[PDB]
Amino acid sequence: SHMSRKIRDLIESKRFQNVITAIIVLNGAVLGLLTDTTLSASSQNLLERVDQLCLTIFIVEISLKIYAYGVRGFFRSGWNLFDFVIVAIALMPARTFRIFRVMRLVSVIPTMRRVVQGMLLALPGVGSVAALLTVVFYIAAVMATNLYGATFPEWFGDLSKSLYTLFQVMTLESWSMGIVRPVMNVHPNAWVFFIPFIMLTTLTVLNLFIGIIVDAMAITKEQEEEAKTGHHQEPISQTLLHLGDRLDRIEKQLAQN
Amino acid sequence: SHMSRKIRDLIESKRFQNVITAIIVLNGAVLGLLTDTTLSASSQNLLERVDQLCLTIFIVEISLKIYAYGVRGFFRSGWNLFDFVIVAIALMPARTFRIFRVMRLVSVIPTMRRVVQGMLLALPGVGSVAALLTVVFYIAAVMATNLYGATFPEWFGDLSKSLYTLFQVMTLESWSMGIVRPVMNVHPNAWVFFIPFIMLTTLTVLNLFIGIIVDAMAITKEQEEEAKTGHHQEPISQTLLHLGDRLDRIEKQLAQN
Amino acid sequence: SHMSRKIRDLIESKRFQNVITAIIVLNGAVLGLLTDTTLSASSQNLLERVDQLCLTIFIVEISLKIYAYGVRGFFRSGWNLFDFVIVAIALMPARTFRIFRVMRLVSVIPTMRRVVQGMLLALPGVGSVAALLTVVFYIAAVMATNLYGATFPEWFGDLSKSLYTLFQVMTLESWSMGIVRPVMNVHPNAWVFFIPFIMLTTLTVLNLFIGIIVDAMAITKEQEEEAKTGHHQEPISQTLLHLGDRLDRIEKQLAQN
Amino acid sequence: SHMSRKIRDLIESKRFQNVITAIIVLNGAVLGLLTDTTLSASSQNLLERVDQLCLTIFIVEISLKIYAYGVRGFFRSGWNLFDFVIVAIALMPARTFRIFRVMRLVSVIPTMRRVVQGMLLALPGVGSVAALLTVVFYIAAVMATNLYGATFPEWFGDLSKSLYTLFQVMTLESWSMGIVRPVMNVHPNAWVFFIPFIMLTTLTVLNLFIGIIVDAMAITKEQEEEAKTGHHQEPISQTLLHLGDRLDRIEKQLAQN
Ligand SMILES: C=C(C)[C@H]1CCC(C)C[C@@H]1c1c(O)cc(CCCCC)cc1O
Ligand SMILES: C=C(C)[C@H]1CCC(C)C[C@@H]1c1c(O)cc(CCCCC)cc1O
Ligand SMILES: C=C(C)[C@H]1CCC(C)C[C@@H]1c1c(O)cc(CCCCC)cc1O
Ligand SMILES: C=C(C)[C@H]1CCC(C)C[C@@H]1c1c(O)cc(CCCCC)cc1O
Ligand code: NA
Ligand code: NA
Ligand code: NA
Repeated sequence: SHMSRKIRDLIESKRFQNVITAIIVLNGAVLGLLTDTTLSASSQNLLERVDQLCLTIFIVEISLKIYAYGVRGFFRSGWNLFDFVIVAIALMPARTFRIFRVMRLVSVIPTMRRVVQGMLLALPGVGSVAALLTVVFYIAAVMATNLYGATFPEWFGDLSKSLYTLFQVMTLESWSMGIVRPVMNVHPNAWVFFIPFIMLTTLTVLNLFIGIIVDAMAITKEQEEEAKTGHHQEPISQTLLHLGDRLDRIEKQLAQN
Repeated sequence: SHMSRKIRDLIESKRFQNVITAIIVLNGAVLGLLTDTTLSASSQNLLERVDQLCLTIFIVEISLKIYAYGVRGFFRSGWNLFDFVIVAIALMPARTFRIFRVMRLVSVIPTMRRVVQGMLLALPGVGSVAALLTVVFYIAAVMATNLYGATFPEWFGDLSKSLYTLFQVMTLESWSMGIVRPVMNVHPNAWVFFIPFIMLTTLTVLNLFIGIIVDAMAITKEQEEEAKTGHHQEPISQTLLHLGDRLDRIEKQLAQN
Repeated sequence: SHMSRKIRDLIESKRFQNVITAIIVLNGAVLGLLTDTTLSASSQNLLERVDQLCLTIFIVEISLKIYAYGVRGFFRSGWNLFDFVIVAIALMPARTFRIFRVMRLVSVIPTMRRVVQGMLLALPGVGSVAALLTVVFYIAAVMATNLYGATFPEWFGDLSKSLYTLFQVMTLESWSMGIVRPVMNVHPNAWVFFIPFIMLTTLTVLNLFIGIIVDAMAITKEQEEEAKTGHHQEPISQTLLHLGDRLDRIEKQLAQN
Repeated sequence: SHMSRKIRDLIESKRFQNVITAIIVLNGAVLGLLTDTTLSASSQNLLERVDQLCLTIFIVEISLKIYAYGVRGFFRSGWNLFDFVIVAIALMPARTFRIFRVMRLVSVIPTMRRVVQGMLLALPGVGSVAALLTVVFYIAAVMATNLYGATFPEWFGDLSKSLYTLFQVMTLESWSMGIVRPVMNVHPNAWVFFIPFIMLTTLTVLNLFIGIIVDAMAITKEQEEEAKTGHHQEPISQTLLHLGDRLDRIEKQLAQN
């Protein structure tokens, strides 16, 4: 099929990506201008028409891809499905957050798409650290609700309220002037609860963050190498393994020969 | 003993771990529901019955382990002793924090158990940094108590009070608007005390945290490798040492042969 | 040209750099003294005369460089152009920030100039992470303006106002006591907006910062090596590549010979 | 001299260090107890007598060292001079901070002494980053004093006041609710000043901190190795250099032989 192959090659061109990137930027600029509550009716109609035009250009773009690659081939990519959901949601009249269309900058620009991929692929490796943090938060929230809920109902009156103020305490935001000094006026030993909670959760959150950053950076760096040269660099352990194999080949020809 | 070996293999199965994991989750969910002060008497009785059931299932689980492995073999593991303490404490009627039973998720799930092990084994390596921080805190607290205790008794009136507000100052929480600008109204040179205290303690705490995270991550990564393949990767220094040994063997067969 | 070569060698001397460094420090000290609103008219005239003298010394210094290196040779350096802009701006009477002349300490001291160079050369490598953060900020600001602008106009009444309070929220500054608890009094589910915003942006900002620091440190370390020894250290991958080439040369002389 | 050699070996024993460590701890405990303003006269006299005893034990300890090693040999160590200054300052009656005697725990315990040594030896390597931060702070303080000093004299009325509130702003402490939103009520564009100041200084401070931590950890790790085994591990570049030398020796015996 020469027509399908001319469309797929048009889609894959740098100028097609640049034109779609320009329409995403324009659509996001009119949605940002539409937040201004002082616009005239004519200005609002005008900007809403550019939003309706921007959306239809994405509809033509997506339909072109579903014909050039096929339904099976298009929906086999997570980024094509993501783009399809964003544009198909707009054809649902009864949602209300059109600005999420600017996320398509991530899916459309490959260098930005590799940053997200690296962050997503790094998440499984830190799953046990995230589960440990989740476990500490849950136990702390139950303890805080039972200990301080009757005396401090706005902050600890229920599990949800305790989870919220423990997240604020973990971020160090007014943890002492705002929360723990007011609580110690009633419960003088409360520092025994909150100070170890802060020590354990700030250490665990920083471990979770560093674990993601280190892995994500190395994954994205490997993905960038593959996109440019077709392959990525081999690990230092594999480089030293191939040297050992070459050393054993030389050793074999020294005892025999 | 075929009975003991059938029980130990039942205990070590993935489905036994999955059922115990489900009971820990259920027990934690009813303890969290029991924080709600608006429940009916019947709902409270109902949830308290699920807690009593969850506890007895853990009693059967632990007793099965003490019979399949033996008293010496069971108590030779730090994680078995930890599980035993958590369940045996519940049989002590006169404590009040049943939610600590959710910590058994760490001991029961091996990937979570290796995160904790890595963090614990990393603590000795940062002991001198933690002692240095402790020494700075103690000296600062004595200085702050003597300098500001009479003028600012709520924050520095005693050693305990000074330790608490120096921990708040180290976390940067309202250190200036809340503490040091009010103190400089009376003691204009107080910034000479508090600014170097913040510089030294935030640097030392970050060193302590990074030291733990780096070591803990590498230890847990080695422990994960041993659990899957039976062995961990050798250090790069040991890889280069074995190459030098192979180089000397080739060198020996070049001068002689 | 012996005169041009004697001037260029005078300019390149350590004592010329030390004298210019002293004049930048003196100029910055008089500009700092000139901030004091309690000075006498004579003291102000005196300090303003030292500023006019300091500026003319820089004019002689720059003119000497433009004659010893030539217009093409001088303006071929980004640091010479930067120095020229700083001193030429002062000859524009109608701007108002003479203290920017102290930035010349960075351009004049080579070790400080290499720290900046390392930070600047690290920026392209983190461009996709910075663009991702920018995209999240923009989407969040539009969402916050539409959701909270009518109820909270001081913080979210317009796009600019929302960008500002989201930057404050990302820095964790009074995010809960100051912004999100007041907003949840009207919109109880606002935590669904702000807590994921904080999680995503603090992770992304830390990734952006670490990415810059790691690259900048390695670039500056390579630039320092080149300035002292004429060359920098080769990467470990290139060291292992040259060993493989030497291994293949030994392998060639083992099968043939 | 058998007497001098028996004293030096007594001084260098683990039990002498343990006894001096116990006296430093005891001295610090009585100085902390002496902060309590509710003690009786007899309790104060009692604790002050233990402080006078603790000091004299350090005087005997230091005098023993000056006789066993000699004046030249003792004062040739930075840690011996540091210990001498701390104890000799106490014999100066006219200062007031005896708690600084607890710093001797760092000088007396070798593992703690190596943490400090690693941090001190790391400082020269980050000197250009610290100078860059200092330069940004100075320029910002002059700009802030001239821009906001007349309208906001408590925070920016003078250079010293501006340096203080810029350090608070850099630590993110109430930077917006406390400082920049009150300043933007008068100067609406002030965010153009403060937001880039925060971006640049938090990045630079984190670079300064990471640079210290990374170097200090590696230096202390090398110093610990030398103290235990007499030598430290060689760098990976030097390990690969010795392999290249062995490769050239094998290459020499392949073409000739
Ligand atoms: C100074 C503070 C508050 C920081 C920096 C130091 C440490 C060790 C950790 C702190 C931290 C938090 O406490 C919370 C969050 C948000 C985490 C959202 C996902 C769970 C990020 C974060 O870096
Ligand atoms: C921005 C802040 C406050 C952070 C991030 C930057 C640095 C350098 C250090 C700061 C910090 C603290 O000051 C205190 C704690 C709790 C330590 C509990 C165990 C001793 C964690 C923490 O990361
Ligand atoms: C405890 C806080 C606030 C810190 C430390 C922990 C994390 C993960 C991130 C936080 C952070 C911010 O949220 C914002 C800025 C300024 C960024 C300006 C350029 C975009 C620096 C910064 O380190
Ligand atoms: C969340 C905050 C405030 C932290 C963590 C994130 C960053 C990037 C930097 C911040 C920071 C400061 O702004 C100031 C200090 C004290 C420095 C004293 C010596 C100059 C330590 C510090 O870690
Ligand atoms: Na903070
Ligand atoms: Na705060
Ligand atoms: Na605050």
